[PDB]
Amino acid sequence: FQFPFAEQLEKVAEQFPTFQILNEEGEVVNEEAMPELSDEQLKELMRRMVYTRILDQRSISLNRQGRLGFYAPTAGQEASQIASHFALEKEDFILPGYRDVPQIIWHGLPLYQAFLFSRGHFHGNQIPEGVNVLPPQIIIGAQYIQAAGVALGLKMRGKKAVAITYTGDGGTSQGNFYQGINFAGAFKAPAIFVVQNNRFAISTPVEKQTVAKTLAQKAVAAGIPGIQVDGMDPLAVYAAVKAARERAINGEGPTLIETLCFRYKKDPLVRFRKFLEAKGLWSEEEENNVIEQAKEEIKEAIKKADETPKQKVTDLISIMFEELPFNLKEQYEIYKEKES
Amino acid sequence: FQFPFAEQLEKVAEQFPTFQILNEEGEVVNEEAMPELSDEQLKELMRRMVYTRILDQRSISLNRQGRLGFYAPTAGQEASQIASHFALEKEDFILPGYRDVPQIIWHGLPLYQAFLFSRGHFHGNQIPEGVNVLPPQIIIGAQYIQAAGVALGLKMRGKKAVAITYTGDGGTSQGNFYQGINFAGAFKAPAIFVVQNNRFAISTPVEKQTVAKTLAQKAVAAGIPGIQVDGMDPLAVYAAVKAARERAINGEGPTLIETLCFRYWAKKDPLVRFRKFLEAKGLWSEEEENNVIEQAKEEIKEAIKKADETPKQKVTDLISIMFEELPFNLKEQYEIYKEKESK
Amino acid sequence: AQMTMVQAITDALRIELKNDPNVLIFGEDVGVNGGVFRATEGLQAEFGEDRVFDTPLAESGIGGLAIGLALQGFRPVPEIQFFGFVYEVMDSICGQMARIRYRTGGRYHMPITIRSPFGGGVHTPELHSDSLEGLVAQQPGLKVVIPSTPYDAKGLLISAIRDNDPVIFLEHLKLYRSFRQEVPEGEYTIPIGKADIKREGKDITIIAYGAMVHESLKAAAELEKEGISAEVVDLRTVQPLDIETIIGSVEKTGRAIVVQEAQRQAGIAANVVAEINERAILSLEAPVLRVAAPDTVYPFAQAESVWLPNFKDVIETAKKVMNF
Amino acid sequence: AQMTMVQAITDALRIELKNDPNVLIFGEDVGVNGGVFRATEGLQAEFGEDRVFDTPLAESGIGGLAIGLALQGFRPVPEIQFFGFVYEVMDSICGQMARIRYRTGGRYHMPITIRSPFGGGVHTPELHSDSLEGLVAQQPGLKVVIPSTPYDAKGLLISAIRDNDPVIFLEHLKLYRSFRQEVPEGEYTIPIGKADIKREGKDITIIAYGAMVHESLKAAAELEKEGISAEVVDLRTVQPLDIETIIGSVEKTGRAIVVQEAQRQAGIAANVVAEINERAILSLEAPVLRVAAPDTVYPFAQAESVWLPNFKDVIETAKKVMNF
Amino acid sequence: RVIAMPSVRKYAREKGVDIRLVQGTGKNGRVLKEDIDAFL
Ligand SMILES: Cc1ncc(C[n+]2csc(CCOP(=O)(O)OP(=O)(O)O)c2C)c(N)n1
Ligand SMILES: Cc1ncc(C[n+]2csc(CCOP(=O)(O)OP(=O)(O)O)c2C)c(N)n1
Ligand SMILES: [Mg+2]
Ligand SMILES: [Mg+2]
Repeated sequence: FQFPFAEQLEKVAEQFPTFQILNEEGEVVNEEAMPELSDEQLKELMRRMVYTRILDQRSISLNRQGRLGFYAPTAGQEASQIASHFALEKEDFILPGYRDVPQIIWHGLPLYQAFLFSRGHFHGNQIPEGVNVLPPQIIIGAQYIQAAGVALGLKMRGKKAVAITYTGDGGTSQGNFYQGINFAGAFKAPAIFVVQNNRFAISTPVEKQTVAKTLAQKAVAAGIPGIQVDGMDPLAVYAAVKAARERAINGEGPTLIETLCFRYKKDPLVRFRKFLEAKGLWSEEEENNVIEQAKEEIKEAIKKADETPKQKVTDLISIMFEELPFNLKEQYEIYKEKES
Repeated sequence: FQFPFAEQLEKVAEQFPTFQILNEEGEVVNEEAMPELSDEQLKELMRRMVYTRILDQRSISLNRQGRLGFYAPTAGQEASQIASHFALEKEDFILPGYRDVPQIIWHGLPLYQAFLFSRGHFHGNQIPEGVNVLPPQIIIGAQYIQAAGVALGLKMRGKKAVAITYTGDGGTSQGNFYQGINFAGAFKAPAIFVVQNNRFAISTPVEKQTVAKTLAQKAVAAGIPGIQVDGMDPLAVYAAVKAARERAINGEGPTLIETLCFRYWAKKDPLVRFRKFLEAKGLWSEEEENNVIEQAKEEIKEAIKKADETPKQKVTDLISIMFEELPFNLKEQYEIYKEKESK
Repeated sequence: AQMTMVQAITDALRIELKNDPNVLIFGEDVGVNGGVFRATEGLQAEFGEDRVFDTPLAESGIGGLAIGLALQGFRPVPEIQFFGFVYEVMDSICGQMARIRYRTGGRYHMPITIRSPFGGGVHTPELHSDSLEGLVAQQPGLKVVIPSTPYDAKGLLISAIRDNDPVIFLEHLKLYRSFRQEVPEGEYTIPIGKADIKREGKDITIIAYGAMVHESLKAAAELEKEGISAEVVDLRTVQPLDIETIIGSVEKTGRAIVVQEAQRQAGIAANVVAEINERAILSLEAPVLRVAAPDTVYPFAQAESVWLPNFKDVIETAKKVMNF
Repeated sequence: AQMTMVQAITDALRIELKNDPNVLIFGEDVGVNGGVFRATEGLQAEFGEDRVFDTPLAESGIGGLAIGLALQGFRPVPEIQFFGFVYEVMDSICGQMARIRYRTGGRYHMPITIRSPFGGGVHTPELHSDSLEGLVAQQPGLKVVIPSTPYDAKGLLISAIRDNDPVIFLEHLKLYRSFRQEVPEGEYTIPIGKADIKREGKDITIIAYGAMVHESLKAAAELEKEGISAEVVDLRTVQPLDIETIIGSVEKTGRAIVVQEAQRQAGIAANVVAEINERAILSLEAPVLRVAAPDTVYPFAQAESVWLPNFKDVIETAKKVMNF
Repeated sequence: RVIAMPSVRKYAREKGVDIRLVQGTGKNGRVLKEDIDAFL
């Protein structure tokens, strides 16, 4: 006798095939799964992805010049980041990781505040009211357990919104990634869990993280569904997050979505441009317009960041508690005198 | 456009059906999967299970009388605890949870040291050399990541041996449960992970832990084999652990085994079905049962006396076991308590 | 009503559930079971499974659940089954909830109270009785509260739950039902950051918290017979410390000792001693000494009585100070 | 040879790998990559993937791995990428490895050395720079070591590795490559729990560790221009304290300050003050004062220069003590 | 209400000197050690 272990592995693999709608040539390889989007929605998605590419180029530049601080590059991930944000509504709450600044910009965080985050200023994290996002999460996996609680809180108040959160391929090794999806699954909470898989965590291959042949199957441990998507495909990424959003509002619980991407022919811009051009929906001048719009907006935002007054120690003390403890009262005074 | 979500959950869960060789009546319902055990091995497994039942009854009683401290009952889990151990070799290293005292007793921990553990005495945790176990682990899930490291240790030394560890249905909810199996998978390490599911964690049903239909399927997150077994069935438990061991020692990585159990339905008892299976084979009798029972009671009474005769702990004892060589603060405190003891 | 501490806690918790629809209570086995020590008994029956609920067995998850819920308007009161299990929950409490107000420039906040039993003298298993207040007290943006009597316990808990920033409310197991005391019915509050004198004296200040307050009062009584009048300050809150009350007393008496159950290298006693040295050395007749457990891991259960600090160590140390 | 601190650490790690076949180095990105800070640069290439290897992204798992490896007779030297990430792995360091010798009554032991970078002054992102030595110093069965020089780093690390109980070796980021110093080639050890005088003085004792040592040496040179002679004590090991060296210094000078980068409610300064109060209060001309960061979360990067304690804070508090 | 460092209060006590009686020459009235000697 032998347990059918190899069969088991094969059987589970068959449940997680890569979802794709557009190939690298911008041709539709899956009509049945094509999402319903107006010609203007299709053009907006391309505007935002082109905008994001330029934002990445400018941010890299600005960091090298010393004009920005911490910056995690996003070029190549536009479909995964932008097309996934596109499937959301304003009611939806985003819990970003450190690299997921674009999603929260498009959700309504002003650009200059995103730059003040990068530089390390408290004001960059002073999110506007009505904008349902947290500052980027530097502790890997912490956003996953927090998203379970947001989702639960959404379900409790009866709201028709989801919590959505993002992590990388490396983050799937954390204990909190597992707890996030298992708490949400246990509570049938409305959460979308995105894992952006670019195959390396710093220097570490995904093969060193896990012997699991897809990350999406990690959903099985929670009892919830997973989808592995071509993360270089804006339509496949859109359709997956939209299906997960529907599933979640319909009280069916969370979904785990693994996007397979590459950060810098497979370029999401490449295949989407061809998709749109075949339909007379995109032109060089429309694209060159977004590029200019971006550069102008980035320049303005950088200046608005530059005119933000410096932080004082008293400011830092003031934001610790609503009512300050004796020690921080004492220290406010010491630093107020210092600052005078 | 629906994604086939409903189908996915079903098809995956379908990969984890309950493995069973003995039904409640002692009838072989799966003869192909039948493990090769001699007549004497079958008796020995039964002797151990009977003895462990007695140990639970006497330990509950002694605990009530205040002659034991911490005690986590085991009755009903004899197949899961004892049959799984039976599949092991002395080279194998056991990382038990707070409830997995019988496994370490059968691996070679003297019974009076098991009792000193229960009372709260350091000598109870002074594992004899060559008995490859750790004291029972109080932090639910900690044993899982430690086992991944033990197994990697064994692999790096090229030892044909495994690490095995046990947790409950509740403990599958911990981050470290997941990290242990995923690390063992990533390093292809000789580890066997056992999950003992009796449906309750104190007052919390499994259904409040996870919406996963099996706990065995959690293996999928690590990309390693998972097996769900009737944990009231000594032969299924043995067969699954033996198969996990052989895969491991032959260098193919870890396995997760979920055992379905129930703690004290009287029909389900692992002793009931195993007694019938062995009696219908003429390998078990009432005399043999009562010889084991009386032996257990004698040994337990001797163990409890030996525990009673262990000298009481002093603070100086607790200080001296902190480090090989004492840091300055503890040198100071050792002198203070030496004087206090002096007296 | 004459109450035990556990009853005063349960009463605090009913009063806040009734007063505040946003108050939630969750943790392992806190719902239908009514809590491993009955502290949430009757609460789910009265208030519903949607206000008082069980969670999966995962402390880190519980912490993150409380954060999410608090981002969504609720005022979470989770429970960590024993404080020895805080190790797995440290990021969510210290790395996250303590930091959200600061981190968001006041845009979000964390009106969370974490309830956790701890403490020795009842022969609990490993990592159940560990005194870990010293760790949380080192984290900016948390307050840490440790009641010693039923009366304190109830007022401090209502305050703690009203507080719009994270509070760690630590409940000593030995103190849960060790003594009965008249605690008011209805609502009242005690301010967080305020100690009180439990016995007035003039020869020596004894500063204490947790189970060590009783040990200190019991020592004060044996010291009176020797003509030593000891003043007993129960810290109540160990972060922030009530500097005025502590300093006033040492200024009055000119002699002090600090008493804690935790190992000498742990707890908050060194903080107290440093504060006194800094703010009142001109009043000091003698070094401020500390009563504390030995610097070992928490004792194997049978060694508890020889290891834990008690009234006799307090007496011996106070006398050491008097005879300096 | 003239070495930076990172080179002396690499040199210590190289020496231990050659000397002891049981030594193993592992962590996030320490193998092929040679480390986020090149601390393990060249080590895998010289010694193999079986001695120096990478791990999945999980702090908790690394600790557990180190424990199991130690149970199998290896001498693990794991790395945690930044110490702000310790919250994840508190159970295994504090709840497990520090307790195993005691827990098993000496049957098993944990010859483990945890290397972790920490510290500010380089504008790192969130939870990279926090000083969390105060947390691990409160755990019985740990020893905690923090070098400030190339020469100390090598001798202390060799000592840390050969120690048969767990040692946390905290490596300040600002000090990795900040300056060079003559460091003997080959092996030497420095005792754990042993301070030294980095500058002899007669008027005030300045006790420091980590990056605050250089700040105290800088303050001391400014004070000497005004005829104030400071004795700079580098603690080197923050647990346990070198009581003999600290008290001896204070008895000579009669005045003392304790300097740390950590927030005032954190770090280990309160312990040092308390120890001084206890053993040498009769020598004190003035109270023992502390230089420490404000009690806020570690600052947003741009705010580091105004928030972090520097040599000017040391100069100011030293004078406060001279003029008491 | 007298103010005096521990070494002084102790120097006083062992030499039978009541500090409340001794006039202090140190800052803000502080009783210094050579004031105990001056009283003596
Ligand atoms: C808990 C924790 N451990 C380690 C780090 C350091 N770290 C920052 S980015 C990174 C790589 C993460 O890789 P991945 O999850 O794949 O996301 P990616 O950066 O590729 O987008 C690591 C280990 C951290 N921020 N948090
Ligand atoms: C990390 C941790 N959390 C909580 C506890 C307290 N506790 C002890 S047993 C228990 C129930 C565990 O149930 P399960 O995992 O199913 O195992 P079982 O006891 O039923 O065999 C809990 C919550 C603990 N010891 N450790
Ligand atoms: Mg990656
Ligand atoms: Mg169970």
